[PDB]
Amino acid sequence: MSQFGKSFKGRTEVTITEYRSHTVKDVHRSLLTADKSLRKSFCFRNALNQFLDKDLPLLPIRPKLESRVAVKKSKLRSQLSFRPGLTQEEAIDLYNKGYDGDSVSGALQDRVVNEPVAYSSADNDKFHRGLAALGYTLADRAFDTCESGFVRAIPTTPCGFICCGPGSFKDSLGFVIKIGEFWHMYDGFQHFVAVEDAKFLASKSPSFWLAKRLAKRLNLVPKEDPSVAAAECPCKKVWEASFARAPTALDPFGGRAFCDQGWVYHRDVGKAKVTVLSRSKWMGYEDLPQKPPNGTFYCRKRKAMLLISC
Amino acid sequence: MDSRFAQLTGVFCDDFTYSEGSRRFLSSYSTVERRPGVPVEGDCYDCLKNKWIAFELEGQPRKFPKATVRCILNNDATYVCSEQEYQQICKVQFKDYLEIDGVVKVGHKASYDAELRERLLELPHPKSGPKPRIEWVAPPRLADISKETAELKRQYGFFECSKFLACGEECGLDQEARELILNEYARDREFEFRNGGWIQRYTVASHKPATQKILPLPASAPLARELLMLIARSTTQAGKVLHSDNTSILAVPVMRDSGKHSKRRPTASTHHLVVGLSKPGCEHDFEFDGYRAAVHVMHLDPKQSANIGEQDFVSTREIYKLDMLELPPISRKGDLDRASGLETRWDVILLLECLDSTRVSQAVAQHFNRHRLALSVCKDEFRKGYQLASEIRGTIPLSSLYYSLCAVRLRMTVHPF
Amino acid sequence: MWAFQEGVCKGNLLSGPTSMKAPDSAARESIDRASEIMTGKSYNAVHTGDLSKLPNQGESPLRIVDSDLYSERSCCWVIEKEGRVVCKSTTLTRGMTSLLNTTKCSSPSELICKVLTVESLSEKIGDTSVEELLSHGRYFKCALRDQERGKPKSRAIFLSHPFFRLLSSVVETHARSVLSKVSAVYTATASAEQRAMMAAQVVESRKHVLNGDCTKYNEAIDADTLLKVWDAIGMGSIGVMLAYMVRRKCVLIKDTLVECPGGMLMGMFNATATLALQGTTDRFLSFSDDFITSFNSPAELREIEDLLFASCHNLSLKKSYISVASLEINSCTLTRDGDLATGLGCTAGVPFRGPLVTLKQTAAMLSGAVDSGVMPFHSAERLFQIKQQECAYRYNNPTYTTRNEDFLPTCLGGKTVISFQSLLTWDCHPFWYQVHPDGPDTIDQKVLSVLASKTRRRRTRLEALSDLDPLVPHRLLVSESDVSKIRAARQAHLKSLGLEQPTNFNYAIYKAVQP
RNA sequence: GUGAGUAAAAUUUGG
RNA sequence: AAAUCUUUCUCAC
Ligand SMILES: [Mg+2]
Ligand SMILES: [Mg+2]
Ligand SMILES: [Zn+2]
Ligand SMILES: [Zn+2]
Ligand SMILES: [Zn+2]
Repeated sequence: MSQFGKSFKGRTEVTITEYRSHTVKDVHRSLLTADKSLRKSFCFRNALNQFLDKDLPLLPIRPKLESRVAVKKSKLRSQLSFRPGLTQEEAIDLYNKGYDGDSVSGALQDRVVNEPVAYSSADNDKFHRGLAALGYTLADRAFDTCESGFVRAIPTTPCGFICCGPGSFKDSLGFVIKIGEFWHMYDGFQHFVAVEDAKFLASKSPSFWLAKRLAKRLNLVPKEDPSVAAAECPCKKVWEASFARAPTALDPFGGRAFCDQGWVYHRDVGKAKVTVLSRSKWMGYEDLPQKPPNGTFYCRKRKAMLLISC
Repeated sequence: MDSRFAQLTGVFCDDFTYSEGSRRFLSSYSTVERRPGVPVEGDCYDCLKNKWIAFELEGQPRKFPKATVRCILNNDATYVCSEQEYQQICKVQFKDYLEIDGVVKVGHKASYDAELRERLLELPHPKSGPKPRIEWVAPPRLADISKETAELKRQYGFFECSKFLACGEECGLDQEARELILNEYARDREFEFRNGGWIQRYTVASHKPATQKILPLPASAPLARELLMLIARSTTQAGKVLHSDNTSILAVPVMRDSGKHSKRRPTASTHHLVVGLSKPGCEHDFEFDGYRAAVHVMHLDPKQSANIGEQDFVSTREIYKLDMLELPPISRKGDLDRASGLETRWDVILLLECLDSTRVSQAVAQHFNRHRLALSVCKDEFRKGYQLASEIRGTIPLSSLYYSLCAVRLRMTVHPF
Repeated sequence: MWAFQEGVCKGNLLSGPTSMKAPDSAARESIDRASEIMTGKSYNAVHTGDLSKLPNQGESPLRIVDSDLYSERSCCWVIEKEGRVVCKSTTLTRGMTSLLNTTKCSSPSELICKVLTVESLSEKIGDTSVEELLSHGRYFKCALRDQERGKPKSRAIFLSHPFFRLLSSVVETHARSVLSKVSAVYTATASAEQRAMMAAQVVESRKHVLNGDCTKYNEAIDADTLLKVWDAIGMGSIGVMLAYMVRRKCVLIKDTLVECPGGMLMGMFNATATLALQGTTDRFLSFSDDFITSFNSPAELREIEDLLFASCHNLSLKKSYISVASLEINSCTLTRDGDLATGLGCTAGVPFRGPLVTLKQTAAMLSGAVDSGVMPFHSAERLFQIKQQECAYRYNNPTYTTRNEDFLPTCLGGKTVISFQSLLTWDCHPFWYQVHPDGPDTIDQKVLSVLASKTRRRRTRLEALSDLDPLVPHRLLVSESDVSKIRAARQAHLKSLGLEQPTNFNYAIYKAVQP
């Protein structure tokens, strides 16, 4: 009788995802038949005319990128760019404006994009797609916590470095590695070598933050000793090398293992959920009072339905 | 009405209000909040909408009337409800992940686990194979590649001319002459003429592979881009001669000859005989009203034609040139000829890799990359990776493989690594 | 030409191989190879290593992601005409819909819950039974996987039953979770280059690096190995059912059903096959069949070989090799210090598949090349200009365009030939936004998508439920009356503001234009 | 140019 | 005829 009955025969109720899967039309595939398909019946010609006369004069004019910083070729590394999704109210407003609901809903989820980049700047800033060589940077400080991520077992948003996930070390990071019979402490700017004579931690700069962390980990007494030296260290290589981030919280010493006898340290580390259901007034519903305890109401200052929890 | 949800609904509505302060959701598991004098048809009753909400696990429907609103709780910390308000309410209130009994675990043991395991045991099982002996040796040398090339050359030999590969050079005729020559060649071969187009008719097939040899390299390929564009165009516009600035071709659909009503138009799977021209001087010369040209044909199925026609010759050449060493001059047979060789032949080789739909040169390139990056390889097995004749069949693929091996040999000879 | 590159080049600048050859011969060869391995005369298929270290996920809740279960990709559906079996090639979405209709289950998770809790195999779930489901889910259809660079003779892939797809999806999700738990190198968020760099660091300690591939990987992974791994990670009866179906699998070659007791049919289970090895040792970085390890002395090499043999990962003597200065994994080649090796590498050309989509693909490829340091920026600009010229040569014809507007590309009858830097910087006429790699889809892409939606295997008379409110879950149940109601409401609201089609949304442009 | 049928109707071709 | 089990279908409006 109805196409619904013919398709979902024996079922009067089906999930929206299943229903939509039957009418998916926005999936593109690169195939050998593209030229023939475009030629057939001048479909591409007609689509181009329709876009020029109906769709072209609707695209907003966005500004061009201008900010760029001096950059120099460096070792290959991974750049993570975090694009936040749309907030509920913004998505609802866009839907009301008459925008394609599917695309707006699809972008609600936060995105993380991985790109290999072989260029870096002094400030260690991100770069636009394909413009790392020139130096165009994403001028966007998304409140880069990196303290929350380092302590949390599973960071909410990896930053592309060992503090928050797989990657290398950052400016405010350091590592302690036992090479042979010595402890190399590196912070990215100063490298020091430490050793224990009987019960102390003999090093050139005992006052070093990493030296203090190593002494606390080993339970020793810091002592100044310029005589302590190392033949050579790969500390630069390990600093620029990328390790895997374990899904385990920090040790009582605050260090998370990254390699054998190696730990990473971070200097900086030692109501109601008002929800907006929709941007419309639902008929047969209460008006928002001054003290809405826990219910849903309609706000007059903002034309929306607000739900108050706890 | 199941007690396992009593807690789940108990926290579903902490202090929600509907009129002034009165509870919006009344729980059916509690005497104080339950509505007396009415039957229970849901876990909770919403007074504002006068509806009923029932909580059930993922894929575990409950015996409730269709009127009652169902609020499924997925196993992935997401919830369901027919009403957006209730969905948001339960999503916000259930921030605490409280495990509910009756949820099926991935390790669940079904009542038929034993029977299926017994059936699997009764079924056949594999036998332990032999442990292989692996000898690590240095990668192949120039001599091994030379032996491979010599084996190919001896087994297959060479064609007198370059066949269709010669079509990358001008035939010396004008557009009118080219069109007339192509149409007269089509007429000579008894090709059917219909709807202003040419069609090739076949009845029986020998079912034997066509004789395959190696194509000698012409001097150069200035018309590679034009040839590829024309090949891309023709098979989608088959039947009539197609023209370019300096060359023309003719793609004739090949269809069966049944009888009075056999077939009049080509179908998505119909193959095409592509005809091109080159300078005379081979066994394929065709003469008509004082115009002579060597006519070369190539039989392509739609996928092969689409693959060949869509390749970008100029951009590929530029990208290769970006980071290349000096290319030595080579002879017709691909040998190094510093005295009379030409560098332009390399372009021809590139054209060949575009015309070969099997792209065996890609396999050769991957193996050569492994060879260059390798310090030690398995004895007698790594070398076999260069023997790809069994993997391909045809004149063009065979020539492409041979010239890929020749390129490897030349790279080893001229710029040892 | 690829041979004379100073750096490393895989010769990816051309398209992969293709042909109209029938997939019968390749599938028959694969089945014969699997049978030969089953006899213990060609390669090992008996798993000997110990998988006790693997954690048990038996207590984890059974969760299914509906989205992965529906797709426009092909699948096999089995029906009974009068006693014989008929295998039909449908779309995975249609196959899942048919399975749910037969079992009368609203959602696939409900189907799994019902199947796992039947008192017997003979019990009826809707219009079928678990025995009938197991019998039907062992049928596969053979197709040809083409456009695989470096493979002149195309390989054969297999379309499976919706029930098999359901169980495989569940088990593979859990196997991927177990892998991520075993080693941090297997995070969900890890690119090929990122994984290669992490492997490079893991291997930098030792002297020799063994880069290995496994020969005939699919055929050497027997159902017994899969069952062993699934029992180790605690899969319960789901793993038993999957192993039973795999052992009894039948492949439809042309018009005949052929039994294939051995193997897993070309990548049905990649995470499980990986766990088969990763669960026995820790000195391996492996993905599917491509692995890398490091060693110092021949004794370590012998230990590595013994581990590989015991894990049913038959080393490929034709491709595996030892290096000291290079590290190859996931097709990415690095130096021992983690840097990318100089040369084209895996850079691939963009074939002419449209006037605008080709430019977008070329822009993406050049952006990737310049960002990673494969080539300098000016070279990328030159290549982009050359590509625009070639596109103008190909597509500047009446058959593709009857316009002559100045701001159009030369390939669409215009005159402007934009520069790579200008395009990437958004210093262009809005019409060029679609050519940006992050811009909206091109005209040709939409044309091809809409044409594809009307093909025989995907065409449907159902009233499309598109442009949904972004608050309604995609997993909610709806009926025909509900679909009509929401569609009418959306159309009425659209008419109230003066539109007939929704406005295409692009997040990048929207965010950029935001004050 | 529309739909229907066959172990398939070209987004063909799967993980 | 050739890159040789491929160059192929049926019905209604
Ligand atoms: Mg392999
Ligand atoms: Mg491999
Ligand atoms: Zn961080
Ligand atoms: Zn050091
Ligand atoms: Zn000739």
